[PDB]
Amino acid sequence: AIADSLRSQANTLGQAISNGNDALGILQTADKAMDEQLKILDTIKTKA
Amino acid sequence: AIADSLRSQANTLGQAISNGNDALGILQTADKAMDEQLKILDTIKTKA
Repeated sequence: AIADSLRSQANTLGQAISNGNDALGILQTADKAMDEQLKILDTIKTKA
Repeated sequence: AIADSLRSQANTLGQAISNGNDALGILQTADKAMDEQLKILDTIKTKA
């Protein structure tokens, strides 16, 4: 029983790592996207 | 955040330099144009 609980928990954590990596990918994409908007706003202010 | 604020300030100042140079050109043009009016007025007084 203990070994089965530990196996279930180990599999759950091995999947949680992948969930975390997916969240990392999404957030990195979002930030690297925001970078260009920052540069564009800088350009707008310079033109003004 | 600070890096972007300072980049915005650097770009704004770099454009302000060009605005100042344009103002300098305009004022120099106006003054060197007034010079001939001064000489003409001198000539008019001499003829009177």
